[PDB]
Amino acid sequence: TPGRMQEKGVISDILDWKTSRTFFYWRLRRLLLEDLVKKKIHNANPELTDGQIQAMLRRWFVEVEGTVKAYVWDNNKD
Amino acid sequence: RPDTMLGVVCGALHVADVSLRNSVSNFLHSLERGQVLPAHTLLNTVDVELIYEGVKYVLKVTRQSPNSYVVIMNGSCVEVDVHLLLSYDGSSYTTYMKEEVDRYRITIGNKTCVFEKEHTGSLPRIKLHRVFHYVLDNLVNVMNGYCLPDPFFSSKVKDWVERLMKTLRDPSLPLLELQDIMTSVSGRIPPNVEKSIKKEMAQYASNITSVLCQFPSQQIANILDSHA
Repeated sequence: TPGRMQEKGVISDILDWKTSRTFFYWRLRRLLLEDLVKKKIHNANPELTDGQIQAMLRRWFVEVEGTVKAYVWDNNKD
Repeated sequence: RPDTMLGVVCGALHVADVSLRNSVSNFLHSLERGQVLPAHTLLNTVDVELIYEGVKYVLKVTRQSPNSYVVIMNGSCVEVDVHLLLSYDGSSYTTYMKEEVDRYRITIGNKTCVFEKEHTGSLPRIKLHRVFHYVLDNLVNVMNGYCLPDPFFSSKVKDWVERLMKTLRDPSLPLLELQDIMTSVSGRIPPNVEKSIKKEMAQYASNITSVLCQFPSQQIANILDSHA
C-alpha cells in the first residue's frame, strides 16, 4: 500500500486526485525555476556538484528569508 | 551598612530606571490617546540634587545601552547594568526603594540609609573577539537613536573606531570567532565536520600573521554541502 511505500521513502507523499492539478502546477513551475537558477550557479562555479548546489540554494533561501521560514520551502506557492 | 557613593549609584539608577521606563509608559499613554508628545518626555536625563552632610550631590542619570545605565556627576560617567539585579565593581547587591515627597530612602537588604533632596568628580569603576563585538554593537546601538550622556563621546568614538577598523583589518578575527564559537558548540557534533572545522580553524591559526591569509569559505561550505 501507499502508506508503507511513503513511510519507506521511495516516494515523497500520498496525494488526493481532486487537488492534484493545483498542487502539481505550483510545484512544477518552481521545480523549473530551481533548475534555471542552478544552471546559473553551475556556470558561476563548475566544481560544485548538483547536490551541493541543491543544499546551497536552500541555504540561500533560509539565509534570505529567515530561519523562521525554512518550512516554507515545502509550500509550493511561496 | 552601605557606602555613600554606592548610595549615589543605586540612587541615581533607581530614580532613573523607574523614571525612564515610566517615561516610556507615559509615551504609551500619549500614543494610544493620540497626543503627539514632544520627544524630550521620554526622559533619559534625570536631575538629582541630594545633600548628605552639607555637600549637595549634583547629578544627571542617562540610560546608555539596553543593559547599561550611566550615573553622571557634573558630567561624569560611571556605567552599571541591570535587568532588580545590580552589577557593580565587585559584587551583586540587593536594593529597595522608598520614595517620599522630598526625601530619598534606600534600604539595601536588611540595612537602611536615608538621604534628603533639597561635589564634582569621577569614579574609576572599570579578548579581541568581545572587544570587537561588544564595542561595535554598543555604538550601533548608540546610533540607532538611544542618545548620549556627556561631551566625552567625540573622544570615545575615536578610540572605539580605531579599535574597530584596526581589529577588522586584523585577520585574527575569523580565528578568534571560529575558535570561540566552535568551542562553545563542541558537542552534538559529527566528527567529519568537527575534524574539518577543527583542522581548518587550527591552520587558519597556523596561517595567521601571514600577509596573505584568508578564510577558506568555499571549502567549509562545500564540506557542509556534501554531507548535507
